[PDB]
Amino acid sequence: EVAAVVVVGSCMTDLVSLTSRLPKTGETIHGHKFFIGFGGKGANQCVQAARLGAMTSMVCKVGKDSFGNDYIENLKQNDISTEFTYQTKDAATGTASIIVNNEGQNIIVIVAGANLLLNTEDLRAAANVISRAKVMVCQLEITPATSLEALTMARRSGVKTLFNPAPAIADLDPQFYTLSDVFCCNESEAEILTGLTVGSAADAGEAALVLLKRGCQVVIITLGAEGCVVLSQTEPEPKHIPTEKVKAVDTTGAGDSFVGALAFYLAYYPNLSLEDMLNRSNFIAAVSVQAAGTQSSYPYKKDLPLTLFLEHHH
Amino acid sequence: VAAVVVVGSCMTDLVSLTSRLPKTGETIHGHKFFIGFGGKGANQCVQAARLGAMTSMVCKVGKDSFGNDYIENLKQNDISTEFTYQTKDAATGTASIIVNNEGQNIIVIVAGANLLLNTEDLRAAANVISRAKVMVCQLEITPATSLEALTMARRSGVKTLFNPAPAIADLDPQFYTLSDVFCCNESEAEILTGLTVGSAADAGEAALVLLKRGCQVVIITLGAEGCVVLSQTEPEPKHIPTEKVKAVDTTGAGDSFVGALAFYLAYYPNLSLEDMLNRSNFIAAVSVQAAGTQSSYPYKKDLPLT
Ligand SMILES: Nc1ncnc2c1ncn2[C@@H]1O[C@H](COP(=O)(O)OP(N)(=O)O)[C@@H](O)[C@H]1O
Ligand SMILES: Nc1ncnc2c1ncn2[C@@H]1O[C@H](COP(=O)(O)OP(N)(=O)O)[C@@H](O)[C@H]1O
Ligand code: NA
Ligand code: NA
Ligand code: NA
Ligand code: NA
Repeated sequence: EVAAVVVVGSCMTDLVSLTSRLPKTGETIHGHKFFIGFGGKGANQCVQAARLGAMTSMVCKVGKDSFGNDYIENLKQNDISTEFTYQTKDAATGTASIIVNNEGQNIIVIVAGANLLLNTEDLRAAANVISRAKVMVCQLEITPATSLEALTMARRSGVKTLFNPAPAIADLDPQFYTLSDVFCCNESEAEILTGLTVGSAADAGEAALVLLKRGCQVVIITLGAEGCVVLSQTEPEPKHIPTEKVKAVDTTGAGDSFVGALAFYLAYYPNLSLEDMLNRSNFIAAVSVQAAGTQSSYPYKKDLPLTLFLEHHH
Repeated sequence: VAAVVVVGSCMTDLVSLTSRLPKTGETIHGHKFFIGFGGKGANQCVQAARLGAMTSMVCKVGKDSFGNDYIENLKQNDISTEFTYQTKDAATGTASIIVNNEGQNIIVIVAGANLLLNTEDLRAAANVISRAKVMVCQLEITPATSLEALTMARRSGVKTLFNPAPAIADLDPQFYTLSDVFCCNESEAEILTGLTVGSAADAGEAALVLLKRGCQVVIITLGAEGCVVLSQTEPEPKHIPTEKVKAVDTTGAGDSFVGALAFYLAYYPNLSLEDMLNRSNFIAAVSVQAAGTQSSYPYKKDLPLT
């Protein structure tokens, strides 16, 4: 009956306008389509996990506005607990305004808004839900100090920590590394965090080694169509996990699918090998890249192969 | 009974403030976001309503959050929504704006549901239109629809107030002959006439070209310089200046002016035109003294009794 995956992080409303050319300074242009979507890394990861069958709770803060009420309703529609989804008069729900041209190039303006007002007192009220969970998931779209306190609470209670340093900041508090049981980022994030170039999968292996030695138990670097790379303290040699080639329609939010799937497996299938979790997580994320719309492309359990939810005797 | 009927656009304004504007491929973080209720049609309707006009807004929005919220905004300003349609086929119109610290911006408009307001939708409103005093249109909906709205008003003896905004270079000349009052700004007059409009004397000359295309009355708004007016009976340009004020935010001031004018045409038909425009200048100038477009439009109770 209790939540097994707890996500502390961000909800954002995505506001997207499609145009033929991007506008220059001082220009007014007309686009040909507008749409809304439910976004934010925290809520994206939570939604994927829930749709796989996880019992989830989303700890976040939105506005006391239309976007916020709508966000709450979106979480409820996906069977996510909103017990610790706070609303505040003091800021608008977080927004991501995105303008896209015909070649796929874009301009993006994020206003984090209510997400920055999720504070330490707000977490403390959730201590019980956090201590009874199997996994706690965080990112860097809320106040860093809040994510860091979340990771600390989870650790104190023996709860597994899954940390996604996204978007990445150059001079990240090293406590994030030592509080991370599983540290998962993409290629360009690994460039920012380590100062290294990441073109190939071999390069990603070297970057991942630097992050491992800063104190992470497990490091995973996602690589788009190349799948992912994993290292651990017990197995520090890079292990490249490729994925079956697919016609990518839209890769937006695929990383959040991957991480949400990974949370699902860490929580409900703790005995699987790590290599196995990542295969399944690749597969699920790859289903998401085959459809448009971020959260609306994340697959439900009922639409997936049944073997993704089986395990043999160990 | 409604005395002012507006056939036109409702848009949701989505505004993000940043320190610098973003280049191609950039993700940047702004420091504030806000929502506002916009669209020229609704803006003009709202100013007229706040002055005490009984108004009806004929428009189309989406069957979405933004649309429901728009309907509620109109109701909150005592506007009839009898002919505010909602459609599944498109989203409520949007204007996405990104503004830096120096006030420079990038804007992306998606007209959305506004372009689906058609001729059948207007036909149902024929009764409300024929019992009105004034009909107001702009160019943010399908031009053919505005043009039919003007034609219905004319047929029923209803006064037509047309605001060709944003302006198109090759405007159907039927718009000129169906306009009892034709009102635009400086840069719009440049587009419609091909002439330069730096001064108030230039505006007078541009206004004369528009008059000779068949308008009864031509008014050209001029920001801090007020406005210029000509008519078929008095074709010499008359410059109406306005008191200097510390402008906080001029966004939507043209829509305040036009809504005020609709109010006066409908409820004070005996005032001289010069008088209407003085009052309309004053009301619009109150609006420039505050931020927020519609929220800066003054109510009657907050205005001098005259
Ligand atoms: N083209 C593609 N084909 C198959 N799988 C893909 C893919 N692009 C992304 N993926 C999957 O999604 C994961 C995350 O990709 P990533 O590029 O890091 O996230 P993002 N920046 O696209 O939101 C990969 O590890 C992989 O499992
Ligand atoms: N700075 C200002 N001071 C006083 N009145 C002002 C003003 N800027 C605009 N106005 C008034 O509002 C009207 C519309 O200005 P205009 O510049 O055409 O509207 P807009 N394009 O800013 O929305 C003018 O006719 C004038 O009455
Ligand atoms: Na990611
Ligand atoms: Na997708
Ligand atoms: Na205007
Ligand atoms: Na204003």
